[PDB]
Amino acid sequence: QKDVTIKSDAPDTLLLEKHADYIASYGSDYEYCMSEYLRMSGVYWGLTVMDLMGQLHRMNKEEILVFIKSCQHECGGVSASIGHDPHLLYTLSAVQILTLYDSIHVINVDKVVAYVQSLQKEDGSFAGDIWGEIDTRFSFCAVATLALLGKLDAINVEKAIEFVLSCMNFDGGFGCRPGSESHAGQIYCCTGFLAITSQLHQVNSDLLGWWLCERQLPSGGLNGRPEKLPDVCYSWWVLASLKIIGRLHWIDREKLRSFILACQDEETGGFADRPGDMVDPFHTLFGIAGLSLLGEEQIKPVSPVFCMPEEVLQRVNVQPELVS
Amino acid sequence: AEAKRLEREQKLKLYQSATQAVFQKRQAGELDESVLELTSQILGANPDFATLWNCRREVLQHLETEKSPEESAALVKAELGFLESCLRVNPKSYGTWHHRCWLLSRLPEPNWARELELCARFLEADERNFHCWDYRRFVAAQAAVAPAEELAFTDSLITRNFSNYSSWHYRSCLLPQLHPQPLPENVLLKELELVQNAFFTDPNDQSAWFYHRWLLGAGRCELSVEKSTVLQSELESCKELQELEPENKWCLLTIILLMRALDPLLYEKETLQYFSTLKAVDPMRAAYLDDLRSKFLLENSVLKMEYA
Ligand SMILES: O=C(N[C@H](Cc1ccc(O)cc1)C(=O)N[C@@H](Cc1ccccc1)C(=O)N[C@@H](Cc1ccc(O)cc1)C(=O)O)OCc1ccccc1
Ligand SMILES: [Zn+2]
Repeated sequence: QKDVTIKSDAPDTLLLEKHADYIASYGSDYEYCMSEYLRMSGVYWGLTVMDLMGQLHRMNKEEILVFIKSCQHECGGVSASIGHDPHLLYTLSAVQILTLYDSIHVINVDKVVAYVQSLQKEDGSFAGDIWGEIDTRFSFCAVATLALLGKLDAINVEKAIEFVLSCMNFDGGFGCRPGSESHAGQIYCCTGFLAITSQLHQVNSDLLGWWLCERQLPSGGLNGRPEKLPDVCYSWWVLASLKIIGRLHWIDREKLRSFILACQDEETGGFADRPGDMVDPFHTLFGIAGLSLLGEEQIKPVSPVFCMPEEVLQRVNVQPELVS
Repeated sequence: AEAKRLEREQKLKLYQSATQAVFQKRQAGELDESVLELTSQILGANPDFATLWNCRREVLQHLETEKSPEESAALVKAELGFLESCLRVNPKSYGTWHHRCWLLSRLPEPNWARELELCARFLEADERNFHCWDYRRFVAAQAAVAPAEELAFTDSLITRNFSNYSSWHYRSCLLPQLHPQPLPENVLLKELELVQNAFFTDPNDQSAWFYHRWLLGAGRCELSVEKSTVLQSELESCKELQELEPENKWCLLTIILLMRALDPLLYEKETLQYFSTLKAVDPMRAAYLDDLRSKFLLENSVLKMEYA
């Protein structure tokens, strides 16, 4: 019922060069400084999408590596920016970036590992930081961080799996915490987690795949849960989730591709949220990643688990078996 | 447009200047009231700025050991008010909601009934606010509320409005708790009656169709005569509803799943008919439906090889 209406003069072509220039020039504004609190992940999104486009060289490696080492704290966790507090989210993003650059010993890897280990609870869950918020988002951040580092064995993996599975719901999806409602962003985190821990046989793929594919609205866009508007973010999460579980074909690939292309800004470059809305590096990554997963030959193959070039993951020997 | 530009440029100067002063104050180790006013300014407009919620917590922790019981009690009531004003403006920030649990989790006697009432307020504003429902589940647990009132609470909310996916999900977790088995038929039947009601009232209501599919799986023929008659009755009601909504895909799918639930082999011809009508109405789900149909035609082949 709730859906966006794509206009007849929205883009139907892929504007790679416009997006690269948008990302290459992003950072030289208002909501840029308002978003200092997620700078580290913001850097991940730009770097990653540039590399998916073969344009990684146009970014400032040396500068970014220094920024990273200055964001690691004495507990070993990493903050979003300098002077901000450590969190699992920005620890993931920093390790994803360090792995894009083959430069993980820029930080203290043993300290990161201990930090991630310190945040696991009795019931297998992870807190995001010392202030104790529990969320399956952080279960993914911990095992994703640890596997890019080759240190999955450092945490109680069985208890972690058990917790994530206790967050599985009547519709085959997952939420934040036990009892929490199913949501596409949480489904992505949990299916990504289960991929990494080798537990995809515990997902009801036909039931969860059905829930996922009912996300696609007549516009071709996907929403994150019932009754919501479609957008490019939810479009990445759902698709990536479907691919992990072997069910990417349960979606109308053509209609989704066209939705995503309608989200491009043909003047400024970048991707937006929904068609003709204002662009950003978050939706630029997930638009490009989404189009790569659908089979765009101009874009490098993207991992639906880590949302990083497959070729990056191949180098470091971390490639989860997916369903099918 | 220039006044809108210039004011936001200043809201900067003010967001930027305040942020700067908070961090200055932090290295210094000035864990005081100064910091709470500055963060009060920044967190109101950007409550996703997580570090600052941490500062607030740090200040409040320090002042539980420089101020009196009374002074510290006043601080938390002031914190509660601040939080509620932060939620009115952004009811969906993770940090705001977690700061509220943090605060309440460390109080002596917290007023949990007040907090349950707050959730009921926020849920009439947005019945789909998952952060509010998660908070409600936290308050219910912290206050040993029983699954029956929460289940009574859910009865209300469905009939009252049509934003029920969140309410039906809560029901799906509450009912297992009323009958803790490592669903009873009498219960299943009662729930089957709530749900059809809901989807004949409003057939475009996708949440009930999803809850209903779960109910169908939830525990052949060991079909009692009651369940068998209830399912048969459900099947004809959907045919009735199909004549009224030829475009409605949810009742078409349900018809297929009802026949499966009744007798795969006996209803095989009509299942095949139903898949074609359905693929014609919901073409985006063409591939899912073919795969479902293949799965059932395999099951139908296994069932036929069990013969004599
Ligand atoms: O918080 C998020 N996701 C982002 C933002 C983000 C991503 C990575 C970071 O390091 C920091 C912030 C997000 O949009 N969250 C979602 C919900 C969600 C829940 C579970 C899993 C995924 C999403 C959210 O609340 N979005 C809000 C607002 C929002 C929109 C954009 C954004 O960047 C941050 C917040 C909305 O949709 O209105 O989950 C972390 C994560 C997701 C995917 C992969 C790794 C880590
Ligand atoms: Zn989005």
